[PDB]
Amino acid sequence: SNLPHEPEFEQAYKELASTLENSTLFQKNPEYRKALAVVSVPERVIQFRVVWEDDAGNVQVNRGFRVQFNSALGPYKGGLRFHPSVNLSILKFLGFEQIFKNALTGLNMGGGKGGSDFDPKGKSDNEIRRFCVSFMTELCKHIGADTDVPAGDIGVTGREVGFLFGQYRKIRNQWEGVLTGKGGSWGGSLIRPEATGYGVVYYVEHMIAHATNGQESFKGKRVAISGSGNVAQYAALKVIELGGSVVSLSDSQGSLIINGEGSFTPEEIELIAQTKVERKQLASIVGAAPFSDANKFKYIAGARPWVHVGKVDVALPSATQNEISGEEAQVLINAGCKFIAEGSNMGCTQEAIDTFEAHRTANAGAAAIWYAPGKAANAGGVAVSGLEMAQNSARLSWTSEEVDARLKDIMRDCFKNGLETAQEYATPAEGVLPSLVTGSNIAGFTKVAAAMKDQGDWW
Amino acid sequence: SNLPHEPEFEQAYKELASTLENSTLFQKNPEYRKALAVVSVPERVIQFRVVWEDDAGNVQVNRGFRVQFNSALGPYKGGLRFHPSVNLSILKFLGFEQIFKNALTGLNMGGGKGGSDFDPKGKSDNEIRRFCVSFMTELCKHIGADTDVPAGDIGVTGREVGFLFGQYRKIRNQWEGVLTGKGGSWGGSLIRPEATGYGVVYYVEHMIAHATNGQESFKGKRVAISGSGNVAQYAALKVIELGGSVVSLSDSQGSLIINGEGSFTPEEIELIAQTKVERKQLASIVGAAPFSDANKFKYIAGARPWVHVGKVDVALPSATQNEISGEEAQVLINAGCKFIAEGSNMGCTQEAIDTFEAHRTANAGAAAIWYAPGKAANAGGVAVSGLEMAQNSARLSWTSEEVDARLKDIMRDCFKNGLETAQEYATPAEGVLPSLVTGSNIAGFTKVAAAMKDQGDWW
Amino acid sequence: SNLPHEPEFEQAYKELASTLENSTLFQKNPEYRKALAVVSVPERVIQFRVVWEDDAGNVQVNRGFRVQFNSALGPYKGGLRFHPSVNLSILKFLGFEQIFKNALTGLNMGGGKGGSDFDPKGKSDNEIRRFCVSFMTELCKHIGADTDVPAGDIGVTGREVGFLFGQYRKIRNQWEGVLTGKGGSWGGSLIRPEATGYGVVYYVEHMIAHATNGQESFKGKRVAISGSGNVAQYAALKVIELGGSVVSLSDSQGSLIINGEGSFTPEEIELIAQTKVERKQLASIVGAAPFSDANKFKYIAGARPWVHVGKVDVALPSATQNEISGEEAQVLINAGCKFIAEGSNMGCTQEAIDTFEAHRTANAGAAAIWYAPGKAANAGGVAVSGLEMAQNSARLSWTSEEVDARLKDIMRDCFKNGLETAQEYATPAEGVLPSLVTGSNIAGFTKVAAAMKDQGDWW
Ligand SMILES: NC(=O)C1=CN([C@@H]2O[C@H](COP(=O)(O)OP(=O)(O)OC[C@H]3O[C@@H](n4cnc5c(N)ncnc54)[C@H](OP(=O)(O)O)[C@@H]3O)[C@@H](O)[C@H]2O)C=CC1
Ligand SMILES: NC(=O)C1=CN([C@@H]2O[C@H](COP(=O)(O)OP(=O)(O)OC[C@H]3O[C@@H](n4cnc5c(N)ncnc54)[C@H](OP(=O)(O)O)[C@@H]3O)[C@@H](O)[C@H]2O)C=CC1
Ligand SMILES: NC(=O)C1=CN([C@@H]2O[C@H](COP(=O)(O)OP(=O)(O)OC[C@H]3O[C@@H](n4cnc5c(N)ncnc54)[C@H](OP(=O)(O)O)[C@@H]3O)[C@@H](O)[C@H]2O)C=CC1
Ligand SMILES: O=C(O)c1cccc(C(=O)O)c1
Ligand SMILES: O=C(O)c1cccc(C(=O)O)c1
Ligand SMILES: O=C(O)c1cccc(C(=O)O)c1
Repeated sequence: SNLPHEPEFEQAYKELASTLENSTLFQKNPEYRKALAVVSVPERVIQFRVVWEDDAGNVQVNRGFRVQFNSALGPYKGGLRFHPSVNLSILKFLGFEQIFKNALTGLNMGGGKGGSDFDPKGKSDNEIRRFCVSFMTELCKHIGADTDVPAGDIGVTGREVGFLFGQYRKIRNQWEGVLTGKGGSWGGSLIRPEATGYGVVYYVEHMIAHATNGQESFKGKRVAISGSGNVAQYAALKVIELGGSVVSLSDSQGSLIINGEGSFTPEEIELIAQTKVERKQLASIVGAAPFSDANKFKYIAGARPWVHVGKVDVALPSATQNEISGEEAQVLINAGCKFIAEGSNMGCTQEAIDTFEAHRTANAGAAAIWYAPGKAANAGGVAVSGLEMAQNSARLSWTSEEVDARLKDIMRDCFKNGLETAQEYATPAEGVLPSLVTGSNIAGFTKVAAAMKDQGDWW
Repeated sequence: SNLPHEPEFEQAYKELASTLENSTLFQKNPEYRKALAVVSVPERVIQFRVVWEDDAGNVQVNRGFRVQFNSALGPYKGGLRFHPSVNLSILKFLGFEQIFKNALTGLNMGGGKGGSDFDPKGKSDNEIRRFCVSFMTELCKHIGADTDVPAGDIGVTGREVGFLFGQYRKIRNQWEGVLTGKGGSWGGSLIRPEATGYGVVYYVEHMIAHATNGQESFKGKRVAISGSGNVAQYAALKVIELGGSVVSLSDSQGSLIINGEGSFTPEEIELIAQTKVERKQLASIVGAAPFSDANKFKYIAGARPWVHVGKVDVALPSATQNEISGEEAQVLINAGCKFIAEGSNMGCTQEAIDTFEAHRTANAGAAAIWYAPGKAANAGGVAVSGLEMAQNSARLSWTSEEVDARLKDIMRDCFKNGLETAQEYATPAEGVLPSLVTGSNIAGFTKVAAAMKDQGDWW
Repeated sequence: SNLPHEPEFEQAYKELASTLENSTLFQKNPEYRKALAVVSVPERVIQFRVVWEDDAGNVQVNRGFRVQFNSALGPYKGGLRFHPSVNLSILKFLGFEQIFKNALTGLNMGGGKGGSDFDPKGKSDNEIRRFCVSFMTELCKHIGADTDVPAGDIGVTGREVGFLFGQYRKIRNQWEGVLTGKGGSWGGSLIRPEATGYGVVYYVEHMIAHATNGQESFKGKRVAISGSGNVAQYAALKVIELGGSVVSLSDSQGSLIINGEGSFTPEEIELIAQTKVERKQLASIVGAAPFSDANKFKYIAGARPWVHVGKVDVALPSATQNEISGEEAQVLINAGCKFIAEGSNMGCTQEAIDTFEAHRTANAGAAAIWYAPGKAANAGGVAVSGLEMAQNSARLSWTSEEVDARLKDIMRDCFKNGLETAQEYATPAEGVLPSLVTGSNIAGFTKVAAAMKDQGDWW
């Protein structure tokens, strides 16, 4: 009767719900409508005040959150976002998505998300430390290795994970896998930094192989990426390793595009990584080598990369939600883009999704642009967090090769599940690619819904 | 301003600190001096009264301790010592060492140590049971499988571990890996009894192979060992298995030396083991066969074995701290000893260490006596305890061969790390052996210090 | 066998033990020797590292302690001392005393003591806040309204209690009487600030009334006080209210003596109170009015007040332990002092006590100087803390008059108990005053010892 407006959450919900309705799911099992009503209300939300001291001795106040959305498949799992936009609506969209993403990994992880409106930009490392100490002082009451296992989303790196982990141990007096994205000597997993970007690229490899009947791969393709943080960096590295070209990165202030044919180099990605560790903008490094080379790089203030990259074969938005508009989607199609996968959560606007999906239904086979939703394509991060949990519970670390192999198998299974599910419940016209968004949504949702029923959450 | 004098702890600290100062560590990273000040104050110490009833019905009072020194790398881990010398100073030296030893294993274990001034000698098994029951009644508030995992050091065998484990389960109502050194049917690990002695010998094998360019091994070498408990027994067995000769054992009342050329036999080690299970002295068994054979054995009351064994190639003090004096170190050098490794914690006096290290810097290659500190060489015990924890968390036991293989890999990695670290930070003159004490200390310390920084313990 | 030297604790123990031996206690009940051995080993001690951030952003490290000595009569109870001298020995002397003091109040409070070597002098309020936050972050694991209830001893005021209480609530998520000395709006008791000083004076009133057969009182008497903190301030105020003269106060840097006949005024005590709130020395206020008036005040740097006050009738050391030497005791006797009561814990050296007691046995009636130990005379503070606990458990505050009346009854009962106990177990020669130190010690000890036996601590 009197619920507040939560636009981001409503967007995520509406897209999921629409894909479920536009299938035979509720014809065969109309009772699953009850599951949808129940699943869409989070099990628990904690909000709390975070008072912390700045370097001048002043009192500062921020808001802390943890949404514990669903635990049918496992303990709550998902990142912490420290960004000035953060509110309950955003964290609910993220936590809702997380439920179904986690289901697609095949691991036992429920969905959650948290964070704060604290803005790490402009803060000293000391200020970030004090903030994390205050934040976890409250959060540690509500989380635990078999309860809720956070990690780092936007604004939360290994640095923040460390300060958070330290304070948890201090209060709780237990050394356990309560956070993932931990450091190598204190319970971290090899491949976790790489996991999301690598996984997105692994997933798109299956998309390319399927759409082109094994004729094409990333070798020789031009890939536009947005963001320049954890997901963007490692997606870029994997593309390069597979012989593809990375033709854009961006941040909140502008885009850094490759001028003509060519690619970001691993060395350049490393320099950008070090800049971002220091919480600096791409704009701050384009006045010196190598990024001042105007024949290789064009910095465009205030722009997203999509309309400025020219011809592209693959688009991997890897920054933030709603970062590909309807217009930009049409431009990418016109630029020859045949593959778009979300590194970022809810990276595409609804207008963009509708554009990509309309295009898929109008164009046979490899002529279609194929859209993969984040809950499928970006699941590598949380999957590898699941493996970090597994390693922590075994008290033994695995090799890079072991973790990467499992990650590859998970991304393959996720792709196949979404493809086959779409084929069965939302069968496309002959020659048309099945909807990976529809298939992924149905596959994630039904697994969760049935587990919920088994456990008496609904009946 | 008004801190008490803790001689053993101060000794351990001073030796660590000196080795760090005599390197390039603080030239490259002077901030690590802050880490040293923080790490050297234990996170937590619990002391408690232990009232227990003797077989006559009398009230008896002893003191109980658990030092929880550092948890950056994992839950607190280290043994319990029941010996009349026990006090906070001793347990702090042991727990401080434990931090860096544990770091060298590559497993996620923090450093701790505890115990009591209770003297098991002269007690009935019933008295030991009542004492352990009382002791754990308090200790169980402070320990746990993800918090602090004790085990048996001097005076604490599988018998005491059993009584302790029983009482923990009774109160806490959890069956978990809270202690290691457990029995085979109730969560123990194969190879744990053997682990420390085997590991010391494994480590020395790498020392011999490196110093002699693969030309020598334990085959044909004469090895003087002190103590006759868990570490000494299994070190002796491994030496014998590798074709070496064990020419001494000792206890608190005297030494039992091999008279001439020859060795303790596995059968004789077993008889000594059974004597020690009964808490009897070596002096009590030399009046009968086989130990009354004066052509094989000489019992020397009140003596350590070092000056009485004649020519020796390897010395493995395996009893207690400060059991090789400056004089005894010179005698071992004069007797041709080229390898000395601590089975016992802080087995060498500082005078001994200085003598061994001066000798190493004065003599090229295989001419030097090479000293390996306990934190490197005796780490096999705690390593295998880590694997017992891993097995308990998996709910499945491993084979003897699996545990032993991992132990071998751990001792190899520990040796290599200490060797290469010494080579990099405290580079010896050409032809001179790198300092394993310096390398081990730097390698353990930096790993802990950096994890502490990551977790906000210092900044 | 290998226990560390704890001089202050040994002093407290030896004096108690001597008074018990010099009585008929162990003739009638020799089994109580067993009780003494058990009671003298603390039930539990927690020590912990306290890392805190100074105003420059530097890491600082101090040591934290809580001695939980005895809980036969109630939850552990006693103050926190923040002073650079603090170590385990000091806190054990204090906690040991606390057991028997608490027993004499008639309330259900066990004995404990804690604190830190942190020195509040030279720190900002912000630094003190950060220190208290860090300190309680660990201490809150070990204390609670029905477990252990600390409060403020030397260096710990209502300010520090507030910061400590805040952090406890933050972590533990319980609002309860875990600390006493709390503020008026957040669970404090009327009369708690006044309690110790008032109580000392109340107790001495009974001493005067008894020794002089009701002929004298505080009216017209000259009272030398040491210290200028909580105990000294309110002892001074009560003396003034009863028509006595306060002729000295002191701090760690010197004494401020009344020059001739006259008294500190309540207004002057208030100014000194405000100076001490700011953590400043008496030396800093003698350069201005009213304390620059050399006809009223003499400031003597580096001196205790005892030899500089001339003729005095009552001495109330109210600063710290061992602050009246053997010499100073003889001087006070020579100055006509007939009443000495410890505001401070273990205020008198053993030499002083022996001097006062020898004098009592050599001089009949009112000719003797009468010594009252702190465990009797300074018990008003902890008694009123007991009433603060009672008020917190009732969820209702009492009036100033209610609390003060109970305090008066408690001090009367304590005096009577010590007097009558001395009369029964250590009967003085006819005309000689009974030993209040002996009587107080026996009365406190037997109550605790018998409760311990009832509860199975010894048998
Ligand atoms: N890390 C992981 O494992 C997972 C991440 N994701 C999602 O990937 C995306 C990126 O996360 P991640 O790389 O880890 O985060 P990072 O903080 O490391 O990087 C985020 C990047 O996106 C930019 N960005 C963030 N918010 C905005 C915004 N409101 N407007 C414009 N630009 C913005 C940032 O620019 P700037 O520096 O200027 O602010 C930065 O370049 C997110 O949507 C995240 O939820 C999905 C699955 C796993
Ligand atoms: N057990 C393990 O896994 C580990 C042990 N260590 C260290 O190895 C050493 C031996 O431990 P462990 O074998 O397990 O213990 P045990 O109790 O099984 O045996 C100890 C041996 O050393 C003698 N000993 C102990 N204390 C003294 C003392 N003050 N003076 C003279 N002799 C003494 C004992 O003689 P007696 O019987 O007469 O008292 C006994 O022979 C210790 O320093 C221990 O800390 C190091 C790493 C792992
Ligand atoms: N507060 C209470 O309710 C109780 C207190 N006590 C005892 O009363 C005595 C005073 O405590 P309290 O008034 O509360 O504490 P405060 O900190 O308020 O005042 C302590 C006074 O004693 C001085 N002082 C403290 N330590 C030393 C030292 N080593 N050497 C010289 N002077 C020193 C201080 O001088 P400066 O400022 O220069 O350091 C100050 O004037 C202590 O012995 C305490 O244990 C006994 C029963 C109850
Ligand atoms: O649980 C995680 O490791 C994690 C961290 C950051 C983002 C995500 C996500 O799936 O969006 C998960
Ligand atoms: O943790 C252990 O298993 C243990 C037991 C005895 C000694 C030691 C040690 O490293 O000294 C560890
Ligand atoms: O428990 C208390 O309130 C307290 C505070 C300060 C000192 C004392 C004491 O008895 O010495 C008690």
